[PDB]
Amino acid sequence: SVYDAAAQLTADVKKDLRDSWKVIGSDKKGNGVALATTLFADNQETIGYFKRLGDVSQGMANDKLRGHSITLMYALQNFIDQLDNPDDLVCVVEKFAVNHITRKISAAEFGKINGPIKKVLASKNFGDKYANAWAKLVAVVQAAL
Amino acid sequence: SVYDAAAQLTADVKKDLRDSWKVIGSDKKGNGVALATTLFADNQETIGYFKRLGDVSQGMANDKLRGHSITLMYALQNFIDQLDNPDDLVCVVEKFAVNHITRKISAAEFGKINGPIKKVLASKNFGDKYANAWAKLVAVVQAAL
Ligand code: HEM
Ligand code: HEM
Repeated sequence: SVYDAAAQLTADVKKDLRDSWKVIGSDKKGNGVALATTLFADNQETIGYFKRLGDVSQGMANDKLRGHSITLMYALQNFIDQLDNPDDLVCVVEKFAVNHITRKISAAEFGKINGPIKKVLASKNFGDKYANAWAKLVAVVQAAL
Repeated sequence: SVYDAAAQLTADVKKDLRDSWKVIGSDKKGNGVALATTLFADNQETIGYFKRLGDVSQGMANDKLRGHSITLMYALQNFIDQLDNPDDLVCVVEKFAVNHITRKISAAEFGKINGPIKKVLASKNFGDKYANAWAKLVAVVQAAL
């Protein structure tokens, strides 16, 4: 199933993911925080999962939130690095899903991250072409939830 | 405390961490698996915490072990990347400590990774000077457990 979702990651999709990540991943703290705060802004209900982070309205200045946002970017870094080897991509995605499954985060709930990603990409001038490529990567993760 | 331990990362310690990581981090899968397998071999008592991974002796052939090993290296990548900013290093270490605290991994238990790190470093011609620098970084995590 995850192997099948990974099949949608064509040469063109992997190329756009890599090119866009070259920029997005160059500032993990700034964009990581951008992603997290955008998620909470567009889907306030997702905040229910982050009680531990405390006052998320503080954004960047919130040490726990900042700590989570930076760390989040390294999971994406991991995924991008494994793109050329489906066997490694799959084992890394399934490993990643373990804790999110335990948190009872469904594929549908996880899919809510697509909006914030599209926005973060757009702030760096990466159009729909790139947003669609990223949604396909997220779909691989969704297949594991 | 974690804030006092982070202050122990002096100029040269950070430099040695970077120079050695430049090589060790070049092959996250190979070195990540070597690190994990060495831990289980030298400290079989720690295998109990990794029941979900299955037969850990299969090494590279064990998909779950390979997934965990690769992912492990990205946490180290994170720490190295935050060396410039103590505030970020700390929030990233505290974030990392959460799940390990939940598994009841004590500071003394975590410290068992020092052996495997020393050996992997040694396999790449990096001596005690470097093993000691890494022990200091590990001490930062131990302070948060
Ligand atoms: C592309 C999107 C995402 C990435 C790359 C990502 C990455 C991560 C990483 C690396 C961690 C730390 C390791 C762990 O505990 O699993 C984490 C923690 C967590 N994630 Fe995800 N995640 C994503 C989306 C989501 C979404 C959509 C939710 C829920 C609506 C979610 C909820 C959580 C929670 C609650 C934690 C624990 C936070 C804490 O207490 O520090 N994640 N995630
Ligand atoms: C250099 C040291 C280490 C690093 C960088 C590291 C890294 C990680 C990462 C990134 C994860 C995935 C996220 C999470 O679930 O928290 C993890 C999982 C885990 N770690 Fe650590 N860890 C280290 C040492 C240890 C040690 C020494 C133990 C215990 C003796 C330990 C026990 C665990 C366990 C049981 C898991 C879950 C494995 C699974 O079910 O997939 N870790 N660690």
